[PDB]
Amino acid sequence: LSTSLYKKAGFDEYTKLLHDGIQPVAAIDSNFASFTYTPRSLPEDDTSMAILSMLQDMNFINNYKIDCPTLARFCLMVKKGYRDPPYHNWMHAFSVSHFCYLLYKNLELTNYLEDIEIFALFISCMCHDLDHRGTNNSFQVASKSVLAALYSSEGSVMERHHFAQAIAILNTHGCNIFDHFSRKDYQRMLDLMRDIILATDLAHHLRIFKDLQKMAEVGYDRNNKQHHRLLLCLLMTSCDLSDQTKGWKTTRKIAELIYKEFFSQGDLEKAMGNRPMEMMDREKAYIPELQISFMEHIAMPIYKLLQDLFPKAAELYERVASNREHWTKVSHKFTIRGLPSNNSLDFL
Amino acid sequence: SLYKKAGFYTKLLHDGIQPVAAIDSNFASFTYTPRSLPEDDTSMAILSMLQDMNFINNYKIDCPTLARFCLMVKKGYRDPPYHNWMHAFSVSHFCYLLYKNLELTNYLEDIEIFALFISCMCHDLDHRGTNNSFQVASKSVLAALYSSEGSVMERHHFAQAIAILNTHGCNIFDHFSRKDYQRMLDLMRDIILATDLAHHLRIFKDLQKMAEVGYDRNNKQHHRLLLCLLMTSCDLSDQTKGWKTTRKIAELIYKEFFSQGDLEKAMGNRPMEMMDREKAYIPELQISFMEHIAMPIYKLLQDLFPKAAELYERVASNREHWTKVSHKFTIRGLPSNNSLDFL
Ligand SMILES: C[C@@H](c1ccc(C(F)(F)F)cc1)n1nc(CO)c2c(=O)[nH]c(=O)[nH]c21
Ligand SMILES: C[C@@H](c1ccc(C(F)(F)F)cc1)n1nc(CO)c2c(=O)[nH]c(=O)[nH]c21
Ligand SMILES: [Mg+2]
Ligand SMILES: [Mg+2]
Ligand SMILES: [Zn+2]
Ligand SMILES: [Zn+2]
Repeated sequence: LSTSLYKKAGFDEYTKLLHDGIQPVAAIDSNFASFTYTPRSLPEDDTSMAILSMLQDMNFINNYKIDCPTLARFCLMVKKGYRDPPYHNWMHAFSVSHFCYLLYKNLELTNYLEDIEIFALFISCMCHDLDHRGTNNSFQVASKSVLAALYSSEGSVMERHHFAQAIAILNTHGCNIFDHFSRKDYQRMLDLMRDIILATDLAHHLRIFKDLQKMAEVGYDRNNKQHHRLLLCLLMTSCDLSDQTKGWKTTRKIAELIYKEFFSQGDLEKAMGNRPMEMMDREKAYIPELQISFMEHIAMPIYKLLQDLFPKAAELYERVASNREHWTKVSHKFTIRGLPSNNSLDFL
Repeated sequence: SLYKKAGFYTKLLHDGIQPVAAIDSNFASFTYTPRSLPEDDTSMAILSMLQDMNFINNYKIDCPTLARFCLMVKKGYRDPPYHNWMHAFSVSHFCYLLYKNLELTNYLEDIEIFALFISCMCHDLDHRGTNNSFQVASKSVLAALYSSEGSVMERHHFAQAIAILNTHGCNIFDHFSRKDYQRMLDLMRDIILATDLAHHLRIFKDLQKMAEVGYDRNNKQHHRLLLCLLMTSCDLSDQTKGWKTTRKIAELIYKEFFSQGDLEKAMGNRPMEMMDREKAYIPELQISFMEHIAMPIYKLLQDLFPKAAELYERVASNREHWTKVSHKFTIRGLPSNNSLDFL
């Protein structure tokens, strides 16, 4: 059960981060603003600077007169706010935030959303899985956790906690990046962060799914407030599952990370005398079939809606579909349940 | 189903703050019926209650701003039979009664009691005389804005309260520190959202556990749960009054509910039985509502506060009165004149 222990580095580098100023994105990588960039390739120590670089390149620092030392401290607090499970760690939040930046650069989001909405989307991406324990919402309820005691009646247990952790960082002395905003705009930011983070609960996505389809059918209306809110939910889910839009090496490695995390939850449930979900049981789970189901029923419909709303997003949908075909190829040359004994899918 | 908004002061500035005994010698008693106060005297009574609980002095509230805030809240209610200003006023009066009769200061922080009172005033702002299910069914702008997150009307009531605070010269918390201003908004959000019966149903077991284990003032969750319980006890406080009050409030509630059912039928949808004047049997519905909803809230209050026993006994007595009078109420819906005086 030791593989279920995921530590926090601190409790709920700064001058060093701003010593040479904020780096222009092209200096980080000429491919930084491309859908072919793999943000998980960036060294972890360079991710805080890349966050500042993206906020600078999207002109949020200048447009909102964000204090750079406060932003640097906020970025470091958010990074330190993640534990170290195989998948739900800072590198996942960083990669999700990078995808938000890619949508801004490639889909020209400023023609669909308000500046404040795009800013909130990016901050929400950074914060959206804060303090994740490597377990799902059902586990919180089963383990009778403090998080389930605080939030289980309302659903979205972990997501309500991620939002609460994001707010606690803003409330930390020297970390409130938007404390200069008007009362109306500060409230708008908090409401946006709450809605966007809560949109990462798959149960929420499934409830609003028919409304997202209706919006894609009738066409996006930039004057429709509900369309802005539905679009932010869609974009957030697309950032959260963006590893599926990268190359085969990325989808293969992320299956390794997802199933190492899920199987550790399954082992922990068995230790507690409970029968875990099939996808979390290393003795029952058949990864290629589970991956094909996730891709066909959860990921591909999100990128299909994205393509329906933004023709320039067609390449993302095509890549997700291509990765699904690669998993179908794998299913005719993968004869094991769970992960291999060495916990590696490198042989694929 | 048409209920209007009156819009989009000197009398209050001159004599808005009165000693509560001058309003009525029984003003601070559980046997006072706040609906007996003339509507034109309610804003003065709100200021008088805030003065009597010493919030005006303790929080350095600007009295002209407070008078403007009270007037804005009063104009913020429409005129359906039940969900109007007199309901908000009577709910606010009950909060004042809990402060005066129970030892609230021994359970909650002054800021939380203050937020409870202001939330009582605002908790049904701009109510349309329809429930949350109706907002979704009618595909309203409120449902478009809030249905995906839950508690459509309650999120709207809180948004309306915030809009009043943001109105020129009505911000009663203007001088508060940034941290305290935010605490007030968070408390108002949590307390107003606690008025959705769906929320109460979801947290009942946790309220049932806090009372079983015993109230812990050092437990932040116990403060949150207690505020939810207190807010629902204020919302249903008409049930703690005399039989005449319970009977009149049934006339108001069902005239409003039946108007929603008539509207649903006009839209080609079948309303729930309780909103259908052709199906609803008021005594049976009220006995069920008192057994499942009202009585357990006051029983929890009695378990946490011994002085609250009379509240539960009155609710139980009113439920027994519905059973005894059911033999004389031989019809579904309401009589042609919408009155229950015949009982
Ligand atoms: C954590 C989960 C997940 C998060 C978030 C949402 C949404 F859409 F609701 F935001 C859905 C699902 N998740 N993330 C991945 C990474 O590709 C995978 C995966 O490969 N297989 C899964 O069974 N679940 C996965
Ligand atoms: C509006 C509704 C109601 C509001 C609020 C809450 C709570 F508890 F959640 F706050 C519960 C229920 N309500 N109010 C009354 C008046 O005493 C009655 C009634 O007598 N019969 C009903 O069926 N519903 C009634
Ligand atoms: Mg998450
Ligand atoms: Mg209400
Ligand atoms: Zn995530
Ligand atoms: Zn009410």
